[PDB]
Amino acid sequence: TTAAPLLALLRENQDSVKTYALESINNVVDQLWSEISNELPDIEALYDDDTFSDREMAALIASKVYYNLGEYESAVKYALAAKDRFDIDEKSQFVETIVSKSIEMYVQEASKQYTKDEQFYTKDIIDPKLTSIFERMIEKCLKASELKLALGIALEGYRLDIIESALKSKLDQSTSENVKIINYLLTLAITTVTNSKFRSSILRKSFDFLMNMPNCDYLTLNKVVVNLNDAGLALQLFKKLKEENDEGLSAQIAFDLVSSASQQLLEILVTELTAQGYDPALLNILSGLPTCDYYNTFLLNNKNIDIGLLNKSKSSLDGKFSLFHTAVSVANGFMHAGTTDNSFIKANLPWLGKAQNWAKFTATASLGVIHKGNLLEGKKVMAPYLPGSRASSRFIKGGSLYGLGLIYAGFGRDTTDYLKNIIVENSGTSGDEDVDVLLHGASLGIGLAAMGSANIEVYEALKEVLYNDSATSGEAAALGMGLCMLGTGKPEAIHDMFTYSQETQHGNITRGLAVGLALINYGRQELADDLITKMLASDESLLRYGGAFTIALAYAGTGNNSAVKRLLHVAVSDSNDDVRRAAVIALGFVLLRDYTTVPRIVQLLSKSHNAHVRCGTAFALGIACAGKGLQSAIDVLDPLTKDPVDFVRQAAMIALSMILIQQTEKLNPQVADINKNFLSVITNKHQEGLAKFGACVAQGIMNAGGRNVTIQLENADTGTLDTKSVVGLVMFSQFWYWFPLAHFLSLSFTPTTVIGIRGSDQAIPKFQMNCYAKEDAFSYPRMKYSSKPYKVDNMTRILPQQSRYISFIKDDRFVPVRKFKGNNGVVVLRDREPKEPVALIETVRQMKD
Amino acid sequence: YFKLKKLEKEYELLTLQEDYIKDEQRHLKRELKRAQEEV
Amino acid sequence: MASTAVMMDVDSSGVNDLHHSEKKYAEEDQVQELLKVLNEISKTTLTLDPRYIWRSLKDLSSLRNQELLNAETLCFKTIEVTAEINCFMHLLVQLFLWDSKELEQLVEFNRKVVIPNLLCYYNLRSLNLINAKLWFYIYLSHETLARSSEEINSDNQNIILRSTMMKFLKIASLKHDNETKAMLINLILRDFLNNGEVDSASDFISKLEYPHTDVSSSLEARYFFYLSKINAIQLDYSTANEYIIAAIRKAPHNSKSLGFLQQSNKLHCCIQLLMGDIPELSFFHQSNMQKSLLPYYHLTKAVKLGDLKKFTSTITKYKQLLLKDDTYQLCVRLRSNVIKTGIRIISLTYKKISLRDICLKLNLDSEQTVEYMVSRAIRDGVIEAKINHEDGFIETTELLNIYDSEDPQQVFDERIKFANQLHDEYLVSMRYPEDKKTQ
Amino acid sequence: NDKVRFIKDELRLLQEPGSYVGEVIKIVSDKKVLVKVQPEGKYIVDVAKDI
Amino acid sequence: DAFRLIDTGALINIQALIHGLNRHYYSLNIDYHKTAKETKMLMNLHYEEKEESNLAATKSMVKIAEQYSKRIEEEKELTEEELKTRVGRQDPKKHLSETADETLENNIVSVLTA
Repeated sequence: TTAAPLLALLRENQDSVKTYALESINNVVDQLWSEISNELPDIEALYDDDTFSDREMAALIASKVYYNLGEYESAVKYALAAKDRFDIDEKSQFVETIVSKSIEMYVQEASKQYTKDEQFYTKDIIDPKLTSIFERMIEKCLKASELKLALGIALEGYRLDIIESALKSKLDQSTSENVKIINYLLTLAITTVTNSKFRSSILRKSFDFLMNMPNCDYLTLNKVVVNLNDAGLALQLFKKLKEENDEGLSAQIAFDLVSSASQQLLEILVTELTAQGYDPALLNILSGLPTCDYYNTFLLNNKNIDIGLLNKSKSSLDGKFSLFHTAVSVANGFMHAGTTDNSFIKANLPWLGKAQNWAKFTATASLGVIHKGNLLEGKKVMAPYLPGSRASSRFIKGGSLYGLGLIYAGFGRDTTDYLKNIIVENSGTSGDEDVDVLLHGASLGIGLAAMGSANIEVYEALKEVLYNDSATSGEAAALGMGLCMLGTGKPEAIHDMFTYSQETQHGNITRGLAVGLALINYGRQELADDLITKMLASDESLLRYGGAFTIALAYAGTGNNSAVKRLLHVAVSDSNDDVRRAAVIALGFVLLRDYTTVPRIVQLLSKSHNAHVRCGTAFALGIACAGKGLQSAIDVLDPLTKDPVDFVRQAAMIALSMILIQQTEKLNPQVADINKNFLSVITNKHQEGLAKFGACVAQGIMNAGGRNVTIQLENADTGTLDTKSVVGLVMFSQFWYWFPLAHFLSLSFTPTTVIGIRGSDQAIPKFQMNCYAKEDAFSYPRMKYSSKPYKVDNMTRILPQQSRYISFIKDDRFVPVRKFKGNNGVVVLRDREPKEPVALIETVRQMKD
Repeated sequence: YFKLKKLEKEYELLTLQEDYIKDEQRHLKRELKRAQEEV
Repeated sequence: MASTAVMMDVDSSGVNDLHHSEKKYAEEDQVQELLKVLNEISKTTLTLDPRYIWRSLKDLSSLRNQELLNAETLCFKTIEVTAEINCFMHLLVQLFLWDSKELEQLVEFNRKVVIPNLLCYYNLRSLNLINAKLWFYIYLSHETLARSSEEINSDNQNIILRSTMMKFLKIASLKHDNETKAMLINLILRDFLNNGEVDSASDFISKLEYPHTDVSSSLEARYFFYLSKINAIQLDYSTANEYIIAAIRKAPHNSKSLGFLQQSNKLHCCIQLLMGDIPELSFFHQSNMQKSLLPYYHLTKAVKLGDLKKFTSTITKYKQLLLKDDTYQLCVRLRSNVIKTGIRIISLTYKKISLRDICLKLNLDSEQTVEYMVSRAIRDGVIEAKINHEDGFIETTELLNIYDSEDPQQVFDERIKFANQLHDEYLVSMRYPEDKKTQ
Repeated sequence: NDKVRFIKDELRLLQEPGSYVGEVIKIVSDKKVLVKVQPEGKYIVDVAKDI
Repeated sequence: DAFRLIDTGALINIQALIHGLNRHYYSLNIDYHKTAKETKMLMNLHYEEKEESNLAATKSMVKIAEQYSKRIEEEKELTEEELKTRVGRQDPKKHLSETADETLENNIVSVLTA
C-alpha cells in the first residue's frame, strides 16, 4: 500500500521488525521505493549495520530503488552487497538489468585491468562477485551453449580461461565448427581486438586447438601464422606436415604459404625447412615461378589484347612529344606485362625518336613489365639494352637497369647487387646524367629487387648515391634505400633520411626520402608517430607528405581512426594541396580494409573547392575498391572524371580503371563509356595528355597483362596483405612529378588463372569444374548461382567470385583436400590419381622449367 | 549478446565516421571565411 | 462491410505488416492515424468472426471470445502473431465503451491480454504499441468506483497496476522503453490527484519527462498538466503555469480541447490567481464557463477587488464546482493577498501613507493586526514599504530604478540564453530533408 | 563549400582578358568567321569550336 | 612569368628545336621559398599588443550613436526585405542576418574593455 508505515518501521527498533520491515518493505519496494528513496541514508546505515544481518536486503532494496533512481553502480554495489537477496536466476528485468548492468562494468575494469596486466583476470583486482557473476553469466553463456555469445564477452572479458576451456570443452573435432567457432571469433578477433597480443595469444592457442588436428585447416593457420609470422608454428606444422607428409598437403600448405608469408618472413622458413630437411617441391614452391610460368602461361594463353584499340590509342597520338607517347610506352606494357611481346614496340621504331631520354629510358623500363615473371629471358631481354651492350641512350641503357628487377623483384638481388656494384662502381663519382641515369636506372632497379630485402649496402650504397645528390640518381636512392629497409627499417636512416631530407638540397631528393621513411616505416604504426609528428611538424609538404604514407605504411589496411582522423584534419587543414591530396590518398590505405564508407567518406571530399582534394579523393577510393566493386564509389568519381582539370579526372580515369578490370560488360555496362570516355578523351584532341595519358593508361590498365589479370591487396584469398601490392601505387603516386615511375604498378597484377595443376608435380591436367555462375567470364572485353555446371572454368576471366560459384568435379583423377579453395589464381587441383588418365598438360615452365 | 559483437562493434566505426566531419567543417567554415575575404 | 471493416484493418495489418518487417514510423503513425479512423468501422460483429478467421487461430483468440461472448458457429503462427497482438491493441480499442460498457470484464482480459505473451519481449520491438491509457483508460472508467470496495482490497489492482506500471517502470529500461510511461506517472499523478500526495512525483520528476521526442505533445502536455498541478500545492506558480504554458502552447488539441483543455485552462486560470494576476478573462469570457472559467472570473471578479466576502461568496457559491475541480484549496490565500494587493496600489504611492490612513484601509478592515497585517504583507515583499509605529508612519517605498542595473541585461541574457532556442533548433532540424534527400 | 568553391569559382571568371563582343560580317569556308570587331575593323577569324 | 624558350629535349620541347624554329611564350614553372623565419617577421606585420590591441580600438563608444544608428538602420532594411516574401536575390530573408549580424559582434568586443 504505502511505505510511510514502512518508513515508520525503518528506524523503529526490533531488528526483528526491521528484518520484517526490510523483507516486507522489499516485497513492496517496487511501488514505494519512491517513498523509500528518502530513507536510503538510513538504509545505507542499515547496510552499514553488520549487527542487523539482512541489511543486504536494504542494500538490494536500495539497489531496486537505485534502479528506480537510475543509480546502478549504487544498485550493482548493493546488488553485489546482497548476493543473497540477490540471485541471477531471480528474474526481474531490474535484476536482469543489474545482471546486465553488472556484466558491463566488469569489462572496462577487465579492460583497464587488461590494460595493465593481461592475466589481470586471473587475479583479484576485479570484484570477484562481479567476475563470478560475470563468469556465472559466462556459465549462463556456457549454458547458453552458443559460446560466441560467451566469446565476444570473454573476448572483451579477455579470459582465455573462459575462452580456451569453453573451446576445449566444446572441442569435439562440432568438428569443423570447433575449428570455425574459433575462426568465427578468430576472424572476428582479427577485426576486433586492439591488442594483437591478446589476439596473438588467440592465434597460437587456436592453432593449437587446431594443431589438435582432426585435420585442421592449414590456410586458416597459415594466415593465423602469417598474422603471427611465427616460423616455428609453420615449422611445427611443417614437422606436423612432415609427420603428415603429403605432396598436396605440403604443396597446398606451401601454396597457403607461398601465397601468404612475407618475402622477409618466408625466407626464415625457407632457411628453416632447408635446415629442417624438407620436400624440395616446397622449396620449389618457394620459387613461385611456377605461377610466374603459370601466370605467363595463363597470360600467354589467356591474354586478351586488342592492341589495335591500343594502337588506335597509340595512333590517337604520338605526341606530347614523349609525355603522351610515354603513356603508351606503358599501356602497351600493361597488356604485355609478363606477356613478353614487342607488338607495338616494333610498330614504332621511330618510337625512340619520339621517345625522350627519360622516355628512351622509360621505354626501356617498359620491358621488364612486358617480361615480368620471366626469370631468365628478361635479363637476356635487357641484355641488348643492358650496360656494356650499350644502347642508343645511356638512359635507354639505364632503363634495363631498373627495368630488370621488374621481373626479378626479390629474385634479382644478385644482379641488383651486381648492378649495385655497378652503382657502387659509379656511386661515389660520375655526375654524368648518362651515368646519373645509369646510376639512377640502376638506383631504381636496385631497391626494386632489394625491396623487402634488408641490405644496408642497398640503403648504404645508395645512401651516398643519395648523398651524391643527383636529383636524377639520389631520387631512386631515396626509394630503394627505403625498399631495402621497408619495414620497421632503421631509425638512423630515418634520422639521416629525415636529416638528409631537410639537409639534402633538392626538391625530389628531399621528397622521395619521405617515401623511404614511409617505406622503412611500415606497419610500425605507433612507432613512426614521432617522425610522423616530425613529418607532421615539417614546414614542408615532403615530410608531412610522406607522413601520411608513413602513417599509411604504418597503419595501412587497418584503420587507425585517430591516425586517419589526424591524417584527415592534417590533410583537411594543411596549406599545401598535394599534401592533402596525398594525405587524402594515403587515407585509402589505413582505410583499405574498409573501402566501404570511403565513398561516403570521400563524398565529403568528392566535393571541395579544391581539385587536389578531389584529386586526392579518386585514388584512395579507387584504391580501396581496386580489386572490388561499388559502382557507387565509382559513380562518385564520374563527375570527377569530368572535374574540369584533366589531371583531376586523369586520376579518376585511372582510379576507376584500377577498380574496373574484369568487372566489365553488363556486369558493369558503364565500362564501355569509361573505355569510350578514354577513347573519347583519347580521340579528343582538346582533352589533355593528362587525360588521354591516364585514359590510355586506365584503358591499358583494364587491359594490363592481356586484361585477364587482377589487382589485389590484403587478399581475402589469403586474407593477408601484400606490401608489394601496395607499392606500385605509392610509387606511381608521384608521377607527373616524376614521370618514369608507373611500371611499379605491375605489382598487384594478379592472375585469374584456373589451371588443373596438381597436389603433386604438375601434369597440368586441366578441367572446367563447372558449377554455374551468372556468366562474367562471358562479361568481358570484345575488341547468379544456379549450382548448374558452369560452362567453362579453365583459366581466362573467371573472377574471385565467378570462381566461387563454381566447384570441382570429383570424377577427375585429382581432387583438392580444400573443397574448392575458391581462389582462381591459386589453382592447384590437388592430385589424387596420377600415372593414369586426366592426361597430361605442360607449360613454358615444363619447356624450360 | 553475440551477433552484436559482430554487429554492434562495427558501429563505433560509424560513431567515428560521424565524428570526423565537424572537424572538416570547422576548417571548411574557416576555409570559406578566410577564402571569403579576398572575394 | 464487415469486409470493408475488415478491409480497413487489412490495411492496418497490411501497415502492421510494414512494421512486421521493421517499419513503425509508418505503422505507429499509421496506427496512430488508424486509431482515429478506428472510430469509423468500430463494433465487432463480423469484423472479428471474420477476424478470428481471417488471421489464423490461437488459444488467446479463444479466451478473447470470452470477451466477445456470442454465437456464430457457421462454417467457413506468423502473420497471426503480432497482428493478433496489434488486434489485442484493437481489442483494447474494442473496449473503449466503443464495443463495450463494463471493461471490468475486460479489466482481467486486459491483464490476460497485457500479461500473457505480452508485456514480455517487446522492449524495443513493440514501440508504445502498448497504450497504457487504453489499458487504464478502461480502469479509468471503472474508477467511477465508488462501488468496487476499492478494489479488491485497497485498492490493490491499482496498487498492483501502479506496481504493474512500476513493473513497467522497470520495463522502462530506456531502451526506448519510454513513450507510454509517464501516463503511468500521469495515472499515478492523477492517482495522487485521486488520493495520493504527488510529492513522489519528485521522484517521478527525478526519473524523467517522457523522454522524449516521439511522445505525444498531448501527453507531454498532459505530462505538464498534472505536472502543473504538482506545483499547484507545491505552490510553484510560474513553473506550474509554465507547464500549462508548455502544455496549451503546443499540445495539439481541439476535440480534446473541449472538456479536457478547459481543465488545463481552469488551473491555468487558477495560476495567475496564485500570482493574483487576473488576466482579462475578457477572452476567458470565451470557451470557458459556460462550464469552466466564470467562478474563476467570479474569483477574478472578486480577486479584481479581492473582497473577502464577495470573494468568499464566489467560493460560497462555487465551492462544489471548485470542489468539482478541487481548485477550492486555492484562493483561500489570495483572499488577503488581493487585499494586500489593493493595499499596495493607488495607496503606497506616497513615500508612506500613515499608520492610520494605511490603517484606514485596515480601519476599513482591522487594527494593529495592521502591524501583523502589514508585516503579513511586508513579510512577503509583494509590496515594498516600511513603517515605524514609533512613528506611526507606514512608509511606502519607491520601487524606482533605471536599467542602470544588469536587470535589463538579465533579460537580454534571458534573450541571450534564448538566442540558441531557434538558432540551435534550426540545426536541430537542419537534418531532415537535407539528410533524407541524400536518401 | 557550396558557396566556397562557387564563390571562389567566380574569382577565376573575375579574371578575364575579356570577351569581345564582335560584329560577324560573314564567314568563308575557311571556318574563319569574317568579323568586324565592334570598335575595330573586320577580322576573319576562327570561331568557337562549339559554334 | 619567366620564359626561357628552348629545352634540352624537354623534361626529356624536343621536336621543334631539332626541327628548328622554336618561338613562343614558353614560360618556365616558377616557385620560391623563404622560411618560417621571415614569415614571423612578415606576419609581424599585422609593449605591443597590450599597447596595440584591446585597448587600441577600444574606441567604440565614441560611435555608440552610430553603433546604435548603424544597428538602428539595420531594422528598416529588413521589414523591407522580409516583406517581399509576398524570383531571385535581394531575398526577403538574406541580408537580414548578414546585416544584423555585423553589428552584433563588433558590439560585443567592446564589452571586453568594460
